[PDB]
Amino acid sequence: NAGVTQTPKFQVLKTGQSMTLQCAQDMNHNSMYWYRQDPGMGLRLIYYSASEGTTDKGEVPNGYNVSRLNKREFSLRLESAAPSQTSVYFCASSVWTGEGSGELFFGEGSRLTVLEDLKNVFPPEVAVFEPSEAEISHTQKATLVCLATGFYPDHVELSWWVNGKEVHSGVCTDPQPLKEQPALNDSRYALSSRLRVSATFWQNPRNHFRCQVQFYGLSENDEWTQDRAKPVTQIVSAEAWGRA
Amino acid sequence: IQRTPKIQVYSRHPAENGKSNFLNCYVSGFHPSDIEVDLLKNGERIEKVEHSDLSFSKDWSFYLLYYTEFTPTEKDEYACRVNHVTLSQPKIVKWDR
Amino acid sequence: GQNIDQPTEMTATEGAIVQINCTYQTSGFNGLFWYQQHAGEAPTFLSYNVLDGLEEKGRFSSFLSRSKGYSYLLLKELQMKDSASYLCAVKDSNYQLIWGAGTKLIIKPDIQNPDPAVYQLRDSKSSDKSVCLFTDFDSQTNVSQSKDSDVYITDKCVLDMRSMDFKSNSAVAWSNKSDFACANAFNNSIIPEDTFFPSP
Amino acid sequence: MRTHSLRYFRLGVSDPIHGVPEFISVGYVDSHPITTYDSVTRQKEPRAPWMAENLAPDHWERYTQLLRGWQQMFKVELKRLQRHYNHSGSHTYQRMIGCELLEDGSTTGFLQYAYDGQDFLIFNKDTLSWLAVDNVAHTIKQAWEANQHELLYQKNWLEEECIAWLKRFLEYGKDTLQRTEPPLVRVNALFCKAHGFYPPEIYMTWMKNGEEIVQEIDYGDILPSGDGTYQAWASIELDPQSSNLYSCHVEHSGVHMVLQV
Ligand SMILES: *Cc1cccc(C(=O)O)c1O
Repeated sequence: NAGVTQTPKFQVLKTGQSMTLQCAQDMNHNSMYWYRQDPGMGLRLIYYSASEGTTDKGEVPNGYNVSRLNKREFSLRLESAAPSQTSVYFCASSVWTGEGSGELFFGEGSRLTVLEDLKNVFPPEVAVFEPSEAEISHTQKATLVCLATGFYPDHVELSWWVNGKEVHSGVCTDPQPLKEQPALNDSRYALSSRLRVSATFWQNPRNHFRCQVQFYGLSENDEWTQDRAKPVTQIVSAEAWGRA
Repeated sequence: IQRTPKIQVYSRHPAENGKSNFLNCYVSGFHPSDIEVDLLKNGERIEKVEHSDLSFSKDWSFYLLYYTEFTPTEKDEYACRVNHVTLSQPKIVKWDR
Repeated sequence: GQNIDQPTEMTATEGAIVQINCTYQTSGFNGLFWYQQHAGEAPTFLSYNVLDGLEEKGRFSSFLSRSKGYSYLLLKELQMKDSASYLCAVKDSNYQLIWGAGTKLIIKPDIQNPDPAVYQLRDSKSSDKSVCLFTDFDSQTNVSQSKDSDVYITDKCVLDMRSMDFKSNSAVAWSNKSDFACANAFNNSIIPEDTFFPSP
Repeated sequence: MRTHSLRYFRLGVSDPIHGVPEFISVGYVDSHPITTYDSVTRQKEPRAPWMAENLAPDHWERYTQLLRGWQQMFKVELKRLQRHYNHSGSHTYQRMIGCELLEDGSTTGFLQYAYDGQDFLIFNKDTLSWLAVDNVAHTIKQAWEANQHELLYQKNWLEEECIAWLKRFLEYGKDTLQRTEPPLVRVNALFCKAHGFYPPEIYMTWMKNGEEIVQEIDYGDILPSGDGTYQAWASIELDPQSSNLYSCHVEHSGVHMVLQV
């Protein structure tokens, strides 16, 4: 009962590299679709599959292919990735197609970034900044800030962990990253998040706070030739303890 | 409920001996759709015989036109032979002029 | 068909009502869909119209006029969780979907007791950055981008302390320059006159 | 214009004889086939040259995909019907959808299904409901009526889309569809015979002494002659014990004809 499952969530590619996105649906649907979503325009269909055993081009098939492997699976292939294929890809399915009022069911999306060279790829630096004493005395609340900075591409997941458990209450993370150098096309990114708690919670010396950032970057097979460390997929974090 | 074919045999134009024409066999009203149709000349099967694609009626039955070019004479006898699941033996309808 | 149009962005206040418009010009019409898509998430089906009129579903209604080639999505009693993009899509004569570019809906929280202040956060021993938090301002306040290439300012973000049924706006500014002070971090913004700046 | 219609048919067969397609779909404008698809070709193709000449390859490519999908759906529905009827052997499933644009400008729309060539489900686009003829159909009725949007969708298709398609195809085929070939009529029991006419709609009858005698008249079928035109006849038996004036009356495309015998 998982609905539409597509992988991977994130992928960085070098121009010319090949890539397959997977999609499966467990809803016994007959129709499946691959879309790309880009800023400033509506979803564009790449290829679709009206039924098991047939597929056809959508609006933007060039650079792609598909395989309806079986009733459940519809894979999308980028044989030779190009920078223009930097996009967010969505798998979707419907019970039938061209049949009445049936809606689409979407996968979680796959963010692809295609680069001429991987020299631009950096993990974030992650730092945590403890609450202002002035805030604490003025409001009886305490805001921690986490900064994730210098990363590229924008393939990150930031979370807060309190006493070893992820939390969402009291958390606000920027919905979009800041370009550290707005006028550059390849600018590295920054992301801020806050976690606000009661002063009494902050003032318990055994409460533990961690900001964690999952970065999606290179894998073993990606070639690395720079002097700096290979920017592999990795978790970068920083922490703070409460203080009395 | 299976419906037996109505079978009608007729020339395209009013027949005149020695004048080229078309012999038609219109088979209609039948269900289900599988059916076999031959045109006969003097009791034997004509080989160059055309037919329209299976056609659909609003009452869910089917129809077909079978035809062949022919020059009628006074001696030659023509017919349509049809078999269908509703028919025990093939049904022959002769061309009546 | 050939095109579909909807506003790029709309901003309304918590508790209020908003109407998101969608117009379309198509070769034929087989239905109009609205989808919701939270930032970084999958679109999800919201509504379908195909004959003329208004249809209600909870706090959302959707309207269609086929002759005007027009639909709206009506959201009542706005909550913060309604912040999302809303996508309009029309099925044409050949049952192909044509997708609008989407409307980003931004919701201003209702800030009960505004207490605007700029605080300096504690330095981290692992970072050369100084960090300033502009917080607790009312939602009419807009946070401007930095005018200094070595100062970074993020936009306002609404956090919900649910346990206390308490929401608040904040923006973050940081820099590693000697120049940088919280007293001047947000100088390029129009901030409330009564903004609290505690002494350093 | 005269009355015109657009109709699309589907046929599914559950256990077909070797080589014979399990699925066939044909569209018509009036009596003219315009499109065809089946499970053997797996291609949707024009059946009239005025369809081929006005619809680009991308039209046929797209409807080829759709029909491949609709083929599969028809198989699934038939399988469910034959399961619930508890029937063995080969059975048939049929759909007909269509609309008419009447001479006076009014429209009709219809959608129905059949199992083994008998009415199964009939759509009412005004009350937005399905008429079920038995309890297998009744089960499907409940499922199909469960989402109102489905019903609304077909109403819209039938009343707007179908009529729009019909008007488009009428213009494409106007040299064929809107022409008139008047009948040649002769008398030859008295037989009145007409041939060479188009459209196929014709009304022939016999009157005796200026009065019509409907149930003493034998009405022949309107039949294709094979060259695009049609033929038909009507007969009546002679009373040899009384003198009577017999006349054949023929109406065709706004023209009346009388042949006095
Ligand atoms: C090709 C076509 C167009 C519209 C509708 C149908 C149908 O079968 O209902 C078909 O076949």
